[PDB]
Amino acid sequence: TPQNITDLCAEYHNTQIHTLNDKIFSYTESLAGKREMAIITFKNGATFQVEVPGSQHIDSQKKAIERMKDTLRIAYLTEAKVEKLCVWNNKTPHAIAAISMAN
Amino acid sequence: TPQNITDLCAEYHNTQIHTLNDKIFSYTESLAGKREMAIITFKNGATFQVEVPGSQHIDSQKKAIERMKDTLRIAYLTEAKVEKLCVWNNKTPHAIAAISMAN
Amino acid sequence: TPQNITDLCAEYHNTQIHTLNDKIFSYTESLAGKREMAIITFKNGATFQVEVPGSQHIDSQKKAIERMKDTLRIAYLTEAKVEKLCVWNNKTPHAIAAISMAN
Amino acid sequence: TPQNITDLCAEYHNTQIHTLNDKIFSYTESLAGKREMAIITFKNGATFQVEVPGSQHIDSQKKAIERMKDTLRIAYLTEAKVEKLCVWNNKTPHAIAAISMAN
Amino acid sequence: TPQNITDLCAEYHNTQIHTLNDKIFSYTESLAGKREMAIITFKNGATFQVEVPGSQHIDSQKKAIERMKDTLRIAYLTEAKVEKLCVWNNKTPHAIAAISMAN
Ligand SMILES: O=[N+]([O-])c1cccc(O[C@H]2O[C@H](CO)[C@H](O)[C@H](O)[C@H]2O)c1
Ligand SMILES: O=[N+]([O-])c1cccc(O[C@H]2O[C@H](CO)[C@H](O)[C@H](O)[C@H]2O)c1
Ligand SMILES: O=[N+]([O-])c1cccc(O[C@H]2O[C@H](CO)[C@H](O)[C@H](O)[C@H]2O)c1
Ligand SMILES: O=[N+]([O-])c1cccc(O[C@H]2O[C@H](CO)[C@H](O)[C@H](O)[C@H]2O)c1
Ligand SMILES: O=[N+]([O-])c1cccc(O[C@H]2O[C@H](CO)[C@H](O)[C@H](O)[C@H]2O)c1
Repeated sequence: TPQNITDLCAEYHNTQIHTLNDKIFSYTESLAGKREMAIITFKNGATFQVEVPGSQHIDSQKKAIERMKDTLRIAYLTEAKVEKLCVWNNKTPHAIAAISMAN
Repeated sequence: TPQNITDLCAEYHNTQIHTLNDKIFSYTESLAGKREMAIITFKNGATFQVEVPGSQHIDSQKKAIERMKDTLRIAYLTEAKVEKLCVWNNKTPHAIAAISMAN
Repeated sequence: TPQNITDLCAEYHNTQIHTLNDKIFSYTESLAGKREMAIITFKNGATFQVEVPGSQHIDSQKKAIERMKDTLRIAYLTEAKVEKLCVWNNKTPHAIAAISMAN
Repeated sequence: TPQNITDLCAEYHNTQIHTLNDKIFSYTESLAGKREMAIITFKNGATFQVEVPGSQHIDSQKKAIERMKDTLRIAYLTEAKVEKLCVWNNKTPHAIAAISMAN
Repeated sequence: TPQNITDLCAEYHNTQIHTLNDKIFSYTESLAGKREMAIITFKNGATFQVEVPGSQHIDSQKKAIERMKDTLRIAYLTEAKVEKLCVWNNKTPHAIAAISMAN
């Protein structure tokens, strides 16, 4: 069992860590058909999404997806600092796998 | 996969972006039958709605619809400035498809 | 589609708007069997309830009932000003159908 | 239908109102098997629980129990003043049936 | 029925109370498959996790597992002081069984 985001990220193919250590610059969410997703960006231009739930996701993940979005929304609204993000490299924008926050 | 609300909005017919850059002025929610919805207005400005889950909606959208109303509620409470709204303009008041927030 | 709580309220029988323009004075919720409800009051003594889900309700109203209780709790805890309440006046306390909040 | 926690509490057997008029001193939560409950205490030493969801709860009560825990947690965090608690006295600690917050 | 986290913890094998009396230093959440979990740290380097729901858990725990993660997130954001953590000490990182907050 990983003890941190970096180690966890490393257990998957085409994932990479992005160290941001900054609050989220912008938060966007959509209910539009086939575009029920969330996108976040940081003042430096970095952009990430929380993918539309799909077949690429297993059942156990669906609830975690909803949670990530609750997390991103609140982190944004509170300006919580985002330390790191684990993301899949094979999606544009890069899809969020995990997030770490620290003061 | 779009990287911002504008591009996302451009992916649908009958849509448009409303640039607000202002916090929500009022929030109204109804549990009344066939009128389960949320309605927001902007100071001296427009009124927007999150449509009642109708036949027009695909199953994937339901949760996103619930999420959008929660988002509108908290942005209102917290007085978070809304950047832009992507709405369907073949509906009245215009119906919210997506929302971006940035300071 | 109604653009405000007043117009929405008038779309049903046995309803009426109560203008409060004030914060919720007290918030009460119960988990007791057959009394899973919330009751709020205002400084002026006005008392309102969020009815226990029942046969008078249609399925699409179930989630809305839960959302309204979430709304009242946070509104209460943040002392959000409640503008108006559309209620059904054929129940005691008057049963909330909708709520509007404005600064 | 009752109009306050006191009247609501009286509709059931083995219950009693505790008048606290104080913020919560401690909040405890457990995910341990057969002990998925929550415990709160007030500076005067009073201790109350939200029972593990069980056979003694009708279905309609299930969501309400979860709601009650959310309430206590946010009430704790906001130092919200708890006016009264309606509890079942045939349990130790006494089990929360309802809660009223004011002043 | 236990009246505090310590007595509760003592009801199980392989558990222990960690007394922190401190805010959570970092919060990490993952939606990655088979790694849908949360991990927190304290400035003293202490690491804990909320386990991925697994075979070791009974159904009654799934709900408490989600709420626990909800709890860890709001506490971190509010910088609320965590009093104690009841954990199973036969896992690395130590798995959270319960949490208490006071002061
Ligand atoms: O979202 N889509 O994929 C999609 C595809 C095709 C049409 C379409 O518009 C229709 O449905 C939306 C909600 O989806 C709104 O209610 C519109 O006002 C309605 O006319 C939407
Ligand atoms: O919401 N509707 O579509 C609708 C249609 C017809 C009647 C109606 O009122 C009835 O149900 C509501 C709860 O819905 C309240 O319990 C009222 O006190 C009850 O009289 C509501
Ligand atoms: O809620 N009710 O409708 C209801 C009806 C009859 C008895 C009753 O009490 C029983 O169940 C509650 C939870 O409901 C607590 O566990 C009590 O300690 C137990 O005695 C509750
Ligand atoms: O919670 N219980 O009732 C219970 C009963 C018996 C054993 C037990 O511990 C086992 O499961 C938990 C999750 O429950 C943790 O994963 C422990 O590390 C694992 O060994 C837990
Ligand atoms: O999460 N996993 O356990 C897991 C296992 C194997 C592949 C895998 O990646 C695939 O699915 C994820 C969503 O999970 C993303 O959509 C990736 O971009 C896609 O390639 C993910």
